[PDB]
Amino acid sequence: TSVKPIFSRDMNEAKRRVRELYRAWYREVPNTVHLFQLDISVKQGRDKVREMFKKNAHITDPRVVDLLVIKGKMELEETIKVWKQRTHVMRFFHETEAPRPKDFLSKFYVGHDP
Amino acid sequence: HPAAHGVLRLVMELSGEMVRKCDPHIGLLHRGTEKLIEYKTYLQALPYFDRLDYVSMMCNEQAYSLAVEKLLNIQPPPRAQWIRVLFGEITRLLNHIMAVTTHALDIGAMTPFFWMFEEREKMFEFYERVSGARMHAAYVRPGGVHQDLPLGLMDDIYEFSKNFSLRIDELEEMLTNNRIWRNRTVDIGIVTAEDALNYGFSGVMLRGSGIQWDLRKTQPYDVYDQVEFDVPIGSRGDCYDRYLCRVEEMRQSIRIISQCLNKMPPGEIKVDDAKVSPPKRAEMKTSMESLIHHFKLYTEGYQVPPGATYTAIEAPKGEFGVYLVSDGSSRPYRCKIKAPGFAHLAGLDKMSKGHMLADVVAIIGTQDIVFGEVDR
Amino acid sequence: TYKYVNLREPSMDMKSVTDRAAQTLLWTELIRGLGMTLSYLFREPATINYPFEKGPLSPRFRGEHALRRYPSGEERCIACKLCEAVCPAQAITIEAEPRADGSRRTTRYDIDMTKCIYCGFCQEACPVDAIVEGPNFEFSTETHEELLYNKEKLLNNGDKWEAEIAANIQADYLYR
Amino acid sequence: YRKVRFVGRQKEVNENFAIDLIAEQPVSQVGSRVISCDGGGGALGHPRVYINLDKETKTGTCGYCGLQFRQ
Amino acid sequence: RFIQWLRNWASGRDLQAKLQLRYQEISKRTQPPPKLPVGPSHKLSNNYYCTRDGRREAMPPSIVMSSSEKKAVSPAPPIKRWELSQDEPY
Amino acid sequence: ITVDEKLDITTITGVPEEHIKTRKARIFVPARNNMQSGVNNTKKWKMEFDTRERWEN
Amino acid sequence: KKTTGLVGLAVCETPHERLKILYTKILDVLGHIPKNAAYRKYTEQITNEKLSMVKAEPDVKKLEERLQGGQIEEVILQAENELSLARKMIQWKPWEPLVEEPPASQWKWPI
Amino acid sequence: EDNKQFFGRHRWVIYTTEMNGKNTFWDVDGSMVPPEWHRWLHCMT
Amino acid sequence: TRPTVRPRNDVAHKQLSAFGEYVAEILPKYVQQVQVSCFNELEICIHPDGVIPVLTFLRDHSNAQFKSLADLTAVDIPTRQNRFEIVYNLLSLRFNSRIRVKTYTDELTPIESSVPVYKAANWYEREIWDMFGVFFANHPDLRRILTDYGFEGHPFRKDFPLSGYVELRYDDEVKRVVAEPVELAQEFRKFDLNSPWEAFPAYRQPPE
Ligand code: SF4
Ligand code: SF4
Repeated sequence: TSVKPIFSRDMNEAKRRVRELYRAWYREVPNTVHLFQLDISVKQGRDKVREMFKKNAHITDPRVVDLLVIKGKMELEETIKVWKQRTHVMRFFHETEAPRPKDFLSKFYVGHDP
Repeated sequence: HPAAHGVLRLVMELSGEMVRKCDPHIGLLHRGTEKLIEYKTYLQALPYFDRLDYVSMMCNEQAYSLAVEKLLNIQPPPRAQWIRVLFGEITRLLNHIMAVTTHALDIGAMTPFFWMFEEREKMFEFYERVSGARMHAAYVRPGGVHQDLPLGLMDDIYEFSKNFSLRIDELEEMLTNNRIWRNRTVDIGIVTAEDALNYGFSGVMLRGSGIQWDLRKTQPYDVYDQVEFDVPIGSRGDCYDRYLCRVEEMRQSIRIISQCLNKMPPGEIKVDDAKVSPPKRAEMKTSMESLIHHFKLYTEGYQVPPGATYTAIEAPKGEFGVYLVSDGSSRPYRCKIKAPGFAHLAGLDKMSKGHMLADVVAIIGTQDIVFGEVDR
Repeated sequence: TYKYVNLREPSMDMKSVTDRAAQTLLWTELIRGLGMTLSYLFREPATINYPFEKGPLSPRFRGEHALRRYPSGEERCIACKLCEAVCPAQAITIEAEPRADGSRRTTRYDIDMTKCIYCGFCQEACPVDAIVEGPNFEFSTETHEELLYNKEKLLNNGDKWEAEIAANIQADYLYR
Repeated sequence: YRKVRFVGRQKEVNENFAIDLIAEQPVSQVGSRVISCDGGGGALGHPRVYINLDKETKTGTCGYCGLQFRQ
Repeated sequence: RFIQWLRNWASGRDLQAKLQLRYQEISKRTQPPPKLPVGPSHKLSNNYYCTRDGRREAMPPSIVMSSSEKKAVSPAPPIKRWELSQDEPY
Repeated sequence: ITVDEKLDITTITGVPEEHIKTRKARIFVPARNNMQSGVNNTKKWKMEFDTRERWEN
Repeated sequence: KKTTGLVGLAVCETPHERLKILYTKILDVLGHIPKNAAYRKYTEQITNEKLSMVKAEPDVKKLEERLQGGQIEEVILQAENELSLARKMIQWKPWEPLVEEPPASQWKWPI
Repeated sequence: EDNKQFFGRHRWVIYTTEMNGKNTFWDVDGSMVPPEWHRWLHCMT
Repeated sequence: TRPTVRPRNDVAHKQLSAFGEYVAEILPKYVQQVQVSCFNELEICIHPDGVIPVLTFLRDHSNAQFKSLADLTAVDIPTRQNRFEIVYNLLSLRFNSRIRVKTYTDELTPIESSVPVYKAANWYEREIWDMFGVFFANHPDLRRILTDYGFEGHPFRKDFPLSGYVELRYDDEVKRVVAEPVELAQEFRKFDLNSPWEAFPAYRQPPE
C-alpha cells in the first residue's frame, strides 16, 4: 500500500525499535516502585513489562508496529516522571476483580449465554 | 484555592525564583460533550449549551440560536431581537462583575467581593421572573424568545439601572489609583506583539492591547445596528490596561439597556410559520392542525436542510463559535464548539516567562479563564 | 469607530511636577479613596434575615413537582407519553395500562430528582396540562435512596399546596 | 424474598384509588345527538372531542375524560 | 445631622442613587391581564403556504471542479479605517 | 517522496478488546415499517450487531 | 510619526525608497520562475500597479490611500514576506498538473 | 408586615411552637409556613 | 416570501465565486475541488499532500492575507473508505472573509503538522491525537489533552459506545480508587425519531 510509513521501513528497524524501548522499561521498573511508595515484589514489575511486549505478536505490518510504539514511547514520559498518582499505575495489576471462569461448565451455572 | 471556580493542575519548572517554564494540564472537566450531541435532537439538546459556562447564560444560545436560524432561512419577529439585546447586553454585566472581582479575590482583598454580590443578586431575580430558574435558564430557542415576559420588569429594569452606576463607582475609588493594587498590576504579562494576533486571540487581550476590532459593529447580530456605543481601547499591552477595559465596558452597557428600553415595539415573539414554532396552548387545544405540528414537533425535530455553517459572537470574555454540520435530517452531526480557553490559555506559557511565581497567579485572572468551557 | 485610552503625556512644567511630587511623597492620593471610599460604612446593611424573612420570586419560577387533578379528582395525567419524550435528561419514566373502566391512566411514574436538570420542557409539552413545576424549594433529605419519586409521592406533594399552584397559572397563562 | 426492603419503613402507598372512583358521578344527559366534551374548564383539560350517543342507553365519555356521560 | 454629610464627605455625594433600592420607587405586581397580538401573516383568504416558505432551498451552488485579465480580484474591497469618534477619545 | 509501493491487506488491532473475534456484525437494508407507506426510510446499507442478554435490574 | 500605531512595530525610517527596494527586488527574483503558471502573471501584476502609485507623491500620508495596506510602516511587512514565499515557490512545484484525484466518490455529502 | 418602607426585608414571619409532632421552639427550619403564604411571604404576589 | 424568510444578498456571492475561481488556477498540483456554500462561504477540497504548502500561499500574499487561524476541527465518516476529515478555518483580516480548507486522511497515513505555519495549531493538534487517532508527525510535542490517563479507546469516533468501557468506584478494602466494568442503573433508552417520506426534494439522492 502506498502511503508514507511513519518511522520504520520494513520490520527490522521496526523490530530493532521494540527491542529498544524494552530496556527503558526494563531498566526502569523499580525506581518508581520505591518512588510512589507502592509495595510489590520488584520482579512482578519485570513480569508485566515482559507480559505485555509478548502480547501483540501476530502483527504483520509496518506502520502498525510503528503505531503501537508511539503509544509505548509516550508512557515512559508519564511514568518515569510523576504524572500519575499510584492509582493510574496499579490499575495494570487488577487486584479487586473477581475471576472469570473461562472454562465451560463453570459458566453454565452462572450467567446467560456468553 | 486559586482555581477560579475550576480545577486545573499546572506544573512549572522554575529557575530558583523565576518561572521561565509552565505547561498546564487541562482536561479535568471534559464530561464528554460533542460525542453526546450527535445523539439528541435540536430542541432537546439545547441546554447542554447553557451549562457549558457558568456565568454568561443568555449569551450562549444567542450563539446557537443564531447558528440554526441560518440553516433554516428564517428570522425572528421584531420583538424577539429587542429582547435578545436587553438580556444579551445585561449578562455582559455579569462576567464583568465577576472578572474584576473573583479575579481580585486572588490579590487578597475582601470587600470588592462581599460588596458586589449583594448586587449580582438583584439581577438573578430577572432571570427568575422572566422564565424559571436560578442560573441556567433555557429561554432563547431557534425561534426567538420562548414566551413573553410578565407585566412588570420595565419598572424593575429602569428602577434598577439608574441606581447602578454608583456601585461601579465603589469598585473604582477602591481600586484604580489605590497604589498597592497599581503596583500589583502594571507592565505585567505584556504581550504587545503581532503574536497576540497570530495566536488568534478573541476580544479583550486585543482591544485592550491596541489592534482594533470587534464583532458587534463589524458584523450585525440581531438588531444591534440601531444603537450607538463606543468600544473602549487600551494603551499598553499589560494587564492593568486589560482591567481598564472592563470598567469602561461596564459603563457602556448601561447606555444600551437605557437606550433599549425606549424602542421595544409590540409584536409577536415566536417565529410565525409554526412548523418551527410550537403553537400556543389556546391553539393546540381546539383546532386540528395544531396537534400534528405540536405532536410531531415534540418527538422528532425540525427538518433542517443539510450543509455546513459556522458562526460567531462576542461573548463577554471573547468570541464563541459553533461549527454546525447537519446531515439533512433531524439529529445533527458534529456540533463543534470553540470558546476562548484554547487561546487565552494557549498563551500563558509564552506570556509569563521572566516574571516571578507570585505573578502567575495574577496573570491568569485577566484572561478570564473559566473551565468546563475548555470542553471545547 | 475608535477611542484611545492610556494615551497621554505628562505636562513637564514646575507648576505640575510639584503636583506629582506632592503625591508620591505626601500620599495625597491613596488616602483619597481608601481613606474614604471605604468609609462610607454608614449605609444600612443589606441582609435578608433568613430563617424568617425571605426574598423575591416570580410566578414563572421552577422547582418541586406536582400532579394536579380537576375538581373531583381525575388524576389529570392521561399518560400520553410526552413529558417523557421531550425530557433532555431522561429522568421521567412512565408505564400506562388500561384502567378498569377503560379510561387509561398510569401505573409507574417516576421523576428522578437528581437527573432532572430543571428545563421547563416538561411543563410545556403536556397538552392536557397536568404536570407542573411547583414553586416550593422544600428539599434536602439525607439519603439518596429517597429523592427518586414514585407516583404516589408526587400527587400528595402536589395536593399539599394547590392554593399555591392554582393561583400562579392564572397569572401566567395569558402570555404563552 | 423481595419483601425485606421496606421493613420498618412504613411503605408509602396511595390511600385513595381512581381504579374506579368514577362510577359515583351523576352520569349526565343532554337530549341531543352529539356533544362537546372539553372538560375540567375551558383550556385546562382534554382537547375538545365530540362523541355520539345514539345506542339506546350508554353514552361515551371520550376516554380522556372518564366521567360517565350519556343521555 | 452630623452623620448625614459625613457620608457626603467622601465619594462626591449621592443621596439619590442608593445601593439598596429598599425604599419605594419600584414596580408593584402584574395587575393587568395582557393580550399578546398575533400579526405576521396570521389571517386567512390570502396567506397561503408555498409562498411563505422558510425552508426547501437549494444545494450549495458548485464552481468549476475536476472531472484571464484578472485584476487579482480580492474576496472583497479592503477595509477603510475607523474614525477617532469624538466622545472624549483621549 | 518515498512512495514505496506494497500490498498488505489492511487490518488494525488493539483498540477494542475481545469484541474483535467474539461477535458477528450484519449488513442489511432496512425493511420499511409497514404500518405506513413512506418509501424513504430505505436506501442506505447500515450495519448492526448481534444482541446479547438484557436482564432485569 | 512617533506612534507606529498597531503596536509591536517601530518607525524606522525611510519611506518612498524603502518600498521601491523591495518591489524592484520582487520583480527581478520573480522572473526566474518559468513562464507558464499564472503565478508571475499575478504576483507581479499587483506589484507594478502598486509601484505606479508609489512614484511619486508626498506626504507619506497621501501615499496611504489608493494603496490599501495598513499604515505605511506596515505595508513594508506586507511587501516583506510576499518574497519569502516566492523564493520557496521554486522548491515545491505548484505549476505542475494535478496528482491523485480522490477515489472517485468521496465528496458527496448526504452520505 | 412592615410599613412598605423596605424591599425584601419588609415582609417577615414569626414561628411559635410545636406545629405538627414537633420539637418545641429553638428548632426552626422554614418549611413550616402554610401552603398559602408562598403566594405572599415570598413576594411572588 | 419576505416577512419570515431570511432575505438574501447577492454581492457577497459574486466575488467569492471569482476570488475562489483562481485558487484552482495557480495551485493545480494540489487543489482538487472548490465550491460556494449558498450562504457565501467557500470550501476548498485539497489533496492531503498540500497542507503546509497551500496555507503558506494563504499565509501571505497581497491578494489573500488569511493570517488569523480560527478553528481546526475534524469529522469522522464511516463508508467514506478514508475515514476521517480535517477542516481548517481561516479569517483574512483585511478582506473580511472566511475560507475553509478540507483535507481527507486515514488513521494509518500520517498528515504533516501545520505548526511552523501558524503557532496556534499547537494545541488543536495535540487534542485530535487523543480523540480520533490521527497521528501528526514532526510536531514539537505530542501528548494527552482533554482525556484521562487511562482511555485507550480514542472516544469521539463512531465506535465508542457512549458510556465508556470502565466505570469507576472506590472501595476501602485497601486504599485506592479502582476500576470495575461498567454496570448501569438504567438502560439509556434508545428512542427512534427518523420519520419517512423524504420531505426534501432538492437534495434528492441520485435515482439509481
Ligand atoms: S402530563 Fe402530559 S405528558 Fe406527563 S403524562 Fe400526563 S399527558 Fe403525558
Ligand atoms: S424537569 Fe426538566 S428535566 Fe426533569 S423532566 Fe421535566 S424537563 Fe426533563
